[PDB]
Amino acid sequence: MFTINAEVRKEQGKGASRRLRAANKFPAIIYGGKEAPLAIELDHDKVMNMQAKAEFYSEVLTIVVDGKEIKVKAQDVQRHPYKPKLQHIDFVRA
Amino acid sequence: DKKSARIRRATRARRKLQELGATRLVVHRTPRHIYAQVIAPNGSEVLVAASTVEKAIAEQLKYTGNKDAAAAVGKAVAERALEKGIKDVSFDRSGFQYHGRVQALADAAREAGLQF
Amino acid sequence: MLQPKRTKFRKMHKGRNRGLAQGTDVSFGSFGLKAVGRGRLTARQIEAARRAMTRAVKRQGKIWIRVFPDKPITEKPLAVRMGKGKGNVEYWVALIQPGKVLYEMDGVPEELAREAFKLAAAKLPIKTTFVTKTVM
Amino acid sequence: AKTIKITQTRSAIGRLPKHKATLLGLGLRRIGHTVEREDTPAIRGMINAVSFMVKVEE
Amino acid sequence: RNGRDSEAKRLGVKRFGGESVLAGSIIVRQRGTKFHAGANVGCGRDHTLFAKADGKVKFEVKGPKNRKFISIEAE
RNA sequence: UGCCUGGCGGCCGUAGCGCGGUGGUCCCACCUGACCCCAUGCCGAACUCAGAAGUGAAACGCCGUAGCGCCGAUGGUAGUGUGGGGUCUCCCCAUGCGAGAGUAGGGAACUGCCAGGCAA
RNA sequence: GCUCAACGGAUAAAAGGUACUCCGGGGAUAACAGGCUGAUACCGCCCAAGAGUUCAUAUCGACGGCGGUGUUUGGCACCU
RNA sequence: UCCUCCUAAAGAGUAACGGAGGAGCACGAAGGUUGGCUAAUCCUGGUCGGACAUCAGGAGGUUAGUGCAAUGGCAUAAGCC
RNA sequence: CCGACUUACCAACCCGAUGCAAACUGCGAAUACCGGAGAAUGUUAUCACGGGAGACACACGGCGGGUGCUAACGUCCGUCGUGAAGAGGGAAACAACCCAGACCGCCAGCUAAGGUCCCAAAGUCAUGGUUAAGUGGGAAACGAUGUGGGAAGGCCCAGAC
Ligand SMILES: [Mg+2]
Ligand SMILES: [Mg+2]
Ligand SMILES: [Mg+2]
Ligand SMILES: [Mg+2]
Ligand SMILES: [Mg+2]
Ligand SMILES: [Mg+2]
Ligand SMILES: [Mg+2]
Ligand SMILES: [Mg+2]
Ligand SMILES: [Mg+2]
Ligand SMILES: [Mg+2]
Ligand SMILES: [Mg+2]
Ligand SMILES: [Mg+2]
Ligand SMILES: [Mg+2]
Ligand SMILES: [Mg+2]
Ligand SMILES: [Mg+2]
Ligand SMILES: [Mg+2]
Ligand SMILES: [Mg+2]
Ligand SMILES: [Mg+2]
Ligand SMILES: [Mg+2]
Ligand SMILES: [Mg+2]
Ligand SMILES: [Mg+2]
Ligand SMILES: [Mg+2]
Ligand SMILES: [Mg+2]
Ligand SMILES: [Mg+2]
Ligand SMILES: [Mg+2]
Ligand SMILES: [Mg+2]
Ligand SMILES: [Mg+2]
Ligand SMILES: [Mg+2]
Ligand SMILES: [Mg+2]
Ligand SMILES: [Mg+2]
Ligand SMILES: [Mg+2]
Ligand SMILES: [Mg+2]
Ligand SMILES: [Mg+2]
Ligand SMILES: [Mg+2]
Ligand SMILES: [Mg+2]
Ligand SMILES: [Mg+2]
Ligand SMILES: [Mg+2]
Ligand SMILES: [Mg+2]
Ligand SMILES: [Mg+2]
Ligand SMILES: [Mg+2]
Ligand SMILES: [Mg+2]
Ligand SMILES: [Mg+2]
Ligand SMILES: [Mg+2]
Ligand SMILES: [Mg+2]
Ligand SMILES: [Mg+2]
Repeated sequence: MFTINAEVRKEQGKGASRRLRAANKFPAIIYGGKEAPLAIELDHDKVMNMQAKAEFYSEVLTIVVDGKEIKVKAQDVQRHPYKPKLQHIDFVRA
Repeated sequence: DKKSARIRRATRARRKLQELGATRLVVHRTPRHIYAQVIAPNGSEVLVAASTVEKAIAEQLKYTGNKDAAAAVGKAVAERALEKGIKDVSFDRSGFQYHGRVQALADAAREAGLQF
Repeated sequence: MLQPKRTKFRKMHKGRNRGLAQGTDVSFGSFGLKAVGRGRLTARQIEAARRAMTRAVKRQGKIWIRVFPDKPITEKPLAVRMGKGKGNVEYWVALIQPGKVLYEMDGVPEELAREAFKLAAAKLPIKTTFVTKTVM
Repeated sequence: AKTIKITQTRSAIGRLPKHKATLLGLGLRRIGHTVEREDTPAIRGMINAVSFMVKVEE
Repeated sequence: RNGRDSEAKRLGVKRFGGESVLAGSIIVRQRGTKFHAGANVGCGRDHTLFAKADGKVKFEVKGPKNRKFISIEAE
């Protein structure tokens, strides 16, 4: 049931990335395979709960972005240095 | 190694020669077949090249691995280089001690008209 | 007290403490005491926060010290006018940035380690927090 | 070619030397001094340099 | 005990890339051999690279050791 | 025109090592011998000369393998020019610039002038 | 031919006392007092091993931490 | 007084009784050129011989050396004969 | 003597993992600076030569640092602004802070910073929340069913606290 809701970003970079991270929405990206790396934007509260379970980093996930399902594996994650939250996650399209 | 030790001995005279912008006569020696060729200042292409490996030279020799064979090369290069108009060249030993076949190649080239 | 055995130079600059730390993840043990507030820990404080940490979780367990001073701090004697040179090195501090795991513990219950890091946090100046080793 | 309008909205007193020099390069003298310059990336870079004190209108 | 220092030697790269120089003009005033003598550029006893011809400076990165070189295209 | 080999380069680790296989018609290296040219601060090791029975072990070249070296995005983060703000020994906001490391992956080079051998 | 090394070298050649002192200046610069600061000083608080027959907090308080005051010793020379 | 590094904020310069160290020479060769050569340290073996003399090979790779302090540089060697 | 095994211990070098550096660099910005080209703009703002000088006690604020105690309206530099040599409005008053550069006059208007209940010119304005402390209107570690918002989870009239 590891199905995360995501979106498609339209803005990026230091200014545009922190701007939405201040709204419970931390960015991410889906790369790997043959496609172009997709700028995935997703909610924080839901994902913050999913990563509590250790199966999150082992089981193949499912990202429903704009209807299109993408099955991935959480590759790299950036936690906030001292606060219990996230900043960005690398999803290898597996 | 015997081969790589020779290349570092050549580097001194190779690098000094291209800044000057000279047309060097690169002579390669081997226990058999003493080679020789004239290379343009651009360091890329040769203009005149003659050695004993050519059938035009080997068929007029007793053995392509000695002085009289080396004297046959220098004359051939210096006579076909005086055909292309390359007169004033430089002599690059290629790390070889200027004493035997490398000396005989120059002596045959100096008398022909190849200026160096 | 943790002190460097013969560094290259005796005295060194003050230096600013800007930025965020790097040793952020719990690596050796499973529980940590991440430093939230920026500051500087002397060799006395690190040593004091260890005794009253290696007392709560008895002879059992293993404690890692992810910090090491390696920064000499000068102190001029009393009644000495300014100038005349750099003072004398008295103690060694460790520049602590936010997100720097100070200690790591392993071989004990989580609730025990939760209470052990409460005894050590009261011996350190910087505000700390309790973090858990995460799966990647 | 078409032109653009630039109007200074703030003073140039407590500004860096390269900020007073830009207003000299645009022609702006005092606040409210309206000026008209050509619309080129040479000028567009000048408006973008002192954008905190100029109010451009296309 | 301290309180001693030298007089700054004013080192560094005088003429930069694309800058038209004259014969004899100093391109680089250096200590060791950070930059090397490329084409139409000599090297003094002070390891000072000067321009042996009119033209423009052209920094390069030739060689099997990626060492810096300075050439001169006659311009 | 193609596979081979040697020389002089361009570019210079995507181009270098490790392991394995492999080449001798030519070429290359090893190799045989040394009155003589020349030679070792002893010695034909090297340098040099006169030649060439034998060999492809060594050396070098080539093909495979990624066990390493190495190269390396997108995204994010660190930093930061300018203008503002704050709980102003440190940060934040607006705009512009944007690393290093790490990850997907790439990867055991590419190419030019000449001169020979070779199937044609 | 010069440690003319006070090394752009005042003479070739030169040390001290002044509470018997004097003149011209300076709060450009000290002593006393004020101001800024608060290392030290004094006071309080925090964690708490341990002491107290038993028992951390009746009473003390190790190892360390955080502030206040502007009485000490000082720092600074802003005022005279 | 002069030289090297930092301070010094990626051109140059940049202060303090700030932090670290040297010089007041040496050489007729340690200079010029030509030819050639390239290390330190370990490992294995070996008469006296030993942690460390000389010798042989391997590993390693410029961690060596550079008349002298430091920094930059160096095998195309500026290092060695 | 040779010399094997063993040890409540410490540990060289390599290997994997983890931090630190003004005097460390297999990497590496932003700016700044040097040169070329191009347009607009500026009373040539540029350089050289000559006449006259003054000045060589600087101060504070920002940023980047040395020193001190990341103390000082401290001390010393880099760079910028301001004062110095600049009034005016605001910061209660307050050279150096924010805004802004006074040729003169006017019982005219629009705005900057900052403000709009009265002292004292302008909102006792509008919508939606927060705070019980006179917080706002001096301050820390630490302490507390103070109280508001958000997400998640445990148990629950097969009866929980
Ligand atoms: Mg920003
Ligand atoms: Mg301002
Ligand atoms: Mg000095
Ligand atoms: Mg210096
Ligand atoms: Mg073989
Ligand atoms: Mg990026
Ligand atoms: Mg500060
Ligand atoms: Mg990168
Ligand atoms: Mg004198
Ligand atoms: Mg003097
Ligand atoms: Mg008298
Ligand atoms: Mg008097
Ligand atoms: Mg006093
Ligand atoms: Mg007791
Ligand atoms: Mg008092
Ligand atoms: Mg006092
Ligand atoms: Mg005074
Ligand atoms: Mg003063
Ligand atoms: Mg007074
Ligand atoms: Mg002087
Ligand atoms: Mg500089
Ligand atoms: Mg010498
Ligand atoms: Mg030589
Ligand atoms: Mg032995
Ligand atoms: Mg031995
Ligand atoms: Mg020499
Ligand atoms: Mg790397
Ligand atoms: Mg600079
Ligand atoms: Mg320019
Ligand atoms: Mg121009
Ligand atoms: Mg003076
Ligand atoms: Mg002065
Ligand atoms: Mg400062
Ligand atoms: Mg001051
Ligand atoms: Mg000053
Ligand atoms: Mg004023
Ligand atoms: Mg005023
Ligand atoms: Mg006030
Ligand atoms: Mg007033
Ligand atoms: Mg005016
Ligand atoms: Mg109005
Ligand atoms: Mg307003
Ligand atoms: Mg009113
Ligand atoms: Mg109202
Ligand atoms: Mg109050």
